[PDB]
Amino acid sequence: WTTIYERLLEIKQMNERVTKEINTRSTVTFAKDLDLLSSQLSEMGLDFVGEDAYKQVLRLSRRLINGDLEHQWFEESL
DNA sequence: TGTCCCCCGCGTTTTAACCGCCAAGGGGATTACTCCCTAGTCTCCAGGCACGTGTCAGATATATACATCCTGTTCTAGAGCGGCCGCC
Repeated sequence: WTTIYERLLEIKQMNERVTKEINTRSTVTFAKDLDLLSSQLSEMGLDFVGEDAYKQVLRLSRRLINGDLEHQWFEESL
């Protein structure tokens, strides 16, 4: 219990910076013109943009417990 | 018959094997829509098969000729023997 608590504290303490970095992810216009940005996780909805990272990773953990996340993709999302 | 070096029986310490357990994700297995070319004819015709035959390379023949193997004679190296020489 305390180990999972410390892991969630490590998630939440940097969450206010990670969410700000993701929400202000300035994509390169030249990479968008040439189709160079990574859209591997954006097709299945694994992107963290436009939402809080902690609630999204709680939902991701719930579905990974449910066994329909194809776990290595969840590793890539993390 | 010998021998010695190559393999076997066993002590010891690593070393990976098998079961215990967990997901994954290509991949075997199944079902269905569709589509080409293979089953089956019609006709024929040009390549394939039966027959006849001039022929051109293989075999028989034999003196000549290879061709290597077996054997006889000689060359040269090695061990044994005897004569000569120096020392006690």
